[PDB]
Amino acid sequence: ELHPPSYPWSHRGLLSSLDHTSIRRGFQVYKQVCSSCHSMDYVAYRHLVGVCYTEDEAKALAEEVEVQDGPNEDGEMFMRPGKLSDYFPKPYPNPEAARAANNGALPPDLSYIVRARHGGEDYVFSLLTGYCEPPTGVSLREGLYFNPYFPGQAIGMAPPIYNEVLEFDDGTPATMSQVAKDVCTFLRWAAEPEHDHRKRMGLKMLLMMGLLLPLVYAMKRHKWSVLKSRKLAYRPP
Amino acid sequence: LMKIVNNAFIDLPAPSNISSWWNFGSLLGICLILQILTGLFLAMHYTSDTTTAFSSVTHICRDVNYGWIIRYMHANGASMFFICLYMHVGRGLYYGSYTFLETWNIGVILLLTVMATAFMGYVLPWGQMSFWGATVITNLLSAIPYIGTNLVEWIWGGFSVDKATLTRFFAFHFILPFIIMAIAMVHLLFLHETGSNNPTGISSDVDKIPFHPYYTIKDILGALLLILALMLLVLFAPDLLGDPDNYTPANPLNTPPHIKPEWYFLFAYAILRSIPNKLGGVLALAFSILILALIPLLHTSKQRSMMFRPLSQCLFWALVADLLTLTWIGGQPVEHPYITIGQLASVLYFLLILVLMPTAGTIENKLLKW
Amino acid sequence: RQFGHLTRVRHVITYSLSPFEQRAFPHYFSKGIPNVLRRTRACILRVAPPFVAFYLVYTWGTQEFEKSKRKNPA
Amino acid sequence: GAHLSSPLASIAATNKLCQSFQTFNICYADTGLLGAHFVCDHMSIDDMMFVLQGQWMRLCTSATESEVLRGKNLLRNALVSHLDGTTPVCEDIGRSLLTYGRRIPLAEWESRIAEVDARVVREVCSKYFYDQCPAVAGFGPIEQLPDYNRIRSGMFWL
Amino acid sequence: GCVPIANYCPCHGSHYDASGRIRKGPAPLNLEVPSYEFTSDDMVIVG
Amino acid sequence: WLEGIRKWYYNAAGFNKLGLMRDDTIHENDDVKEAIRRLPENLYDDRVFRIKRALDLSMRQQILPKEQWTKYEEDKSYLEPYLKEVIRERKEREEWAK
Amino acid sequence: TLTARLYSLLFRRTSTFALTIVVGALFFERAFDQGADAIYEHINEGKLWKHIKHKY
Ligand code: HEC
Ligand code: HEM
Ligand code: HEM
Repeated sequence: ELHPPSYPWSHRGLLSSLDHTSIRRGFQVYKQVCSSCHSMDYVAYRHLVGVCYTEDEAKALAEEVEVQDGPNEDGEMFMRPGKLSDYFPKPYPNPEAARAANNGALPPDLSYIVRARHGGEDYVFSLLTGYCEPPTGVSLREGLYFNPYFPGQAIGMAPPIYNEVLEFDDGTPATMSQVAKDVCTFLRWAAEPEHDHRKRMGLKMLLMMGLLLPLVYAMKRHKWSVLKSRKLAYRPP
Repeated sequence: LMKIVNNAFIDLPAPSNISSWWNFGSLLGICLILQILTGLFLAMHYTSDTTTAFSSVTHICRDVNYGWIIRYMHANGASMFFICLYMHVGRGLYYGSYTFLETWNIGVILLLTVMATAFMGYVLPWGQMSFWGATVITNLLSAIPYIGTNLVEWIWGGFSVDKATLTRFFAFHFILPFIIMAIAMVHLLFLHETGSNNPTGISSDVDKIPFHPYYTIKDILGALLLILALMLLVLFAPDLLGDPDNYTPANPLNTPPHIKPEWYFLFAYAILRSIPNKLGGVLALAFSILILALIPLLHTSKQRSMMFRPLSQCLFWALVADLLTLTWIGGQPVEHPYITIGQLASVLYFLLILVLMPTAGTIENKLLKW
Repeated sequence: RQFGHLTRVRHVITYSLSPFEQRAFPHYFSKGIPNVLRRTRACILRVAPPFVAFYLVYTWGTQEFEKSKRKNPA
Repeated sequence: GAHLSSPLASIAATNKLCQSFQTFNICYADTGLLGAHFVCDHMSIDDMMFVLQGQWMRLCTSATESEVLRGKNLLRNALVSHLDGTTPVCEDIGRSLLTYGRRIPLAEWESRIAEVDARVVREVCSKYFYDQCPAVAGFGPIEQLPDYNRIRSGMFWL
Repeated sequence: GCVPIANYCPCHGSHYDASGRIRKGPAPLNLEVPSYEFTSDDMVIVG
Repeated sequence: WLEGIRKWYYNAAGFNKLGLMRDDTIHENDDVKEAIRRLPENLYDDRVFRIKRALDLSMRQQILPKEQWTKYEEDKSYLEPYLKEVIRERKEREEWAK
Repeated sequence: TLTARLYSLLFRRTSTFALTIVVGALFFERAFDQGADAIYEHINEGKLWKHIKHKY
């Protein structure tokens, strides 16, 4: 194994939230890069509302991609422009096609991959940025590559990311690093659409329970005070 | 006039030297009702089909209005549940509840009811540890000769785990808390003829007091700590105990490199994993649990408690090392630095219970001449 | 069972006061803290040393396991 | 027995809970003592108190005018029948002339009472029974005797 | 009771053949051969 | 040497710090309920006040001052005469029935 | 004192007692949410929607 470090974040703090601006560029990445071979099936464009995009804007992406829906009255099926209810475009219809599109290897889903891998983000960010030349005395089949963070240090992961592989909207640098930041910020949101709200109840709880707990502890000590101050004696003849 | 039976929770005699430990004795009533209450609303959107169950969980955590909390108030609630028990039960040893033979046995049947229940609760979402978590444990029942293959295939609904295995648990799992809900009353009934049992172990009949002002709020104070320690985890570290892998979809054609069920088996699972033999450890497993029914024939001291048996405390807190060790040693893999431990720790468990705690009272009686 | 027919008592007096006529937390810091320490000094010696070894066995359990995966000179 | 007027007394005769009880009103300079004394067996204490407090809260809140006229006409025959002779007369005199200052004539005791109605009682009992910090005592098999906290929690209706 | 990998019990590292016979590992036996029959040179009845 | 230990272990139990005795900490079975029931009032009542106060202090986790503590030499064996008397009748009750 | 004058008015009678609570609780609700949210905004300034709710 290899243990990733504890890289800080804009959300590591126990009352820290996600930089939604970072998410906004993060979603660009999945569509331009990862959506060719990663099947995020547990998400739709509508969940991006109130998070990174708006109704009409995100809907513009549903108009962009075609989706297989609707039994025609002829008895056949067709393609339409998607909508906000529609989940993401699945790259490939089944897993086996993905194994066929690769060197026998499968891409996992990326919906809950963060919470389904030790370290979560810090694994992933260091995974992409852990590519290096293989060491001496190592050999690998074609298609496989080297990355220390992956178990076995042997993976059919083509390098997906590199500096100036694409460009973003507002125009921030398309480095291998900043891109790697927004994307891991993006995936944590995948398996946690509640982060913005978890901390909110994360905070309401304390200033109640921190406030009640003395009072109940007093009402306890209030009633018990009869016995916390009770004396006795023994007066037979 | 069903108002006279509810005096046992209002106007009941009970002692006055009572610690904060016995908060835990009633939190289960709060864990159980809460857990049921949570899970019941939770199953409003569960589905008992392989093709949709894992997704049907995702139907909750994403699309339901504040339902995502309910996955964790329930799930990690089940961890806080067990945290009560092994603080509820080791109590009875450190204080001597176990002389109440009619009650102590009831305290076992709950545990096997639950630990076989919870085993059916981790498996529903098809986490890739659900499957193998159900495979390994259930596979062991093939250890028996001439029937092991039958009952296992019989419970698998075939020759291996499948959709048919799932639904058969979901009903067996949605139900037993209600069976516990009534057995809870039974567990309090045999109590009611004798009442509670102080830390000193002395029959405190002279100093039994009311219940509505004093221990009610005291339990509520504990429930607050429970809800606190529960609200903390769900809000701040819900991924802590619930292993990461269980968010993976199920696939029989691939395993993780490391297997472990949920943390709470691990004191027990390690005992089996210690034994290289298959069957030779299985009977030790349930024996490790069912020893509790066998302890009260080993109350050697004509005292009761252990606040007044200092040597017992030297052993008792040593037992906790073994459990908390087997907890950790269980959740770690099979290699030479760890096998050497469980081959001892397993024996230590049976050893501390059946040799040295009896040996104490046989001595402590002699140290004070009776 | 209830109050009334438990046992016998003779020549015993009980004094006690309302809660309202006394502070809830008097002498909490002033008197409690020694009593905490006194409660501590009677229990630590029969509770800690198991956990002391646990911390060590938890230590050596990793180090030996840590070395074993590291290679040998051959 | 059952036919009596005090609801407390009727129940005590009905189920034979107690054997005797009395009330009082002591007067000292800036204070006194209001309360009662009752006498029962160890398997009946809790219920008498529950009924007893059940009467005080009743008068703090719900005091029937006709029931007031009962007691107004009790107290007249009390002080008068108390004053049957000479020695009781000089008990009052030698006592009033250290406490009240003057003596109070009986025509004055009456006029004070005639001002009374249930509006007054609901103010007074609310002032001295309701939610106060009572004083308790007991000498005997008090095994059933509840705690001062429960007793006070039984002091205020609702 | 886990899944060995072909060219091998990963969670214990138990070296097998392509035929599946154990060479090295905690695995006590060579793996389970089920009963079967070949109707022809291109089809199978596994059982 | 032995006798130093009985005094020592007697101090480590702690019940000499709560004004209690050896006999008071006994487990209760039917054999002993008889014996307790057989005890005289002058001594029986003296059992309860020892117990009754130790409870109130176990509530607080408090103890008594060093002077009030119990001494080993005063750890009277007031109960053993009544006790072994009983089991002398128990064993006769059984072996005679055999 | 404020404590005593409070007692005679509200906490004395039970029918009055519950009146204070839901009333104050209602007025308490309006404040507690405003206290938390602003602080949650105060911490994570320049991160939330309402701080980008003007660009679009
Ligand atoms: C060229 C197609 C392709 C692209 C583009 C791609 N992936 Fe991969 N991904 C794969 C394949 C194939 C695997 C299989 C790895 C294996 O079999 O071990 C994989 C594996 C993974 C895993 C599994 C890690 C684990 O612990 O199991 C993650 C996470 C992942 N990719 C994320 C990403 C990220 C992040 C990017 C963009 C930086 C990306 N993918 C772009 C094809 C791709
Ligand atoms: C002692 C009683 C129970 C135990 C030990 C237990 C155990 C568990 C656990 C640990 C989970 C976690 C699954 C996860 O986090 O993903 C779970 C899930 C679940 N529980 Fe139970 N449970 C109990 C009672 C109940 C009850 C009373 C209900 C319904 C009333 C219920 C219905 C469910 C359902 C539908 C799930 C699937 C949710 C999920 O997997 O996330 N369980 N159970
Ligand atoms: C849902 C499960 C359970 C419920 C609802 C429950 C309920 C209770 C309650 C309310 C008490 C009184 C509180 C106290 O004594 O401190 C109690 C005591 C006790 N419990 Fe539990 N309990 C449960 C599980 C168990 C288990 C698993 C055991 C295992 C041994 C057990 C054994 C005992 C014993 C021996 C007592 C006696 C207390 C004494 O001796 O003073 N109970 N139980």
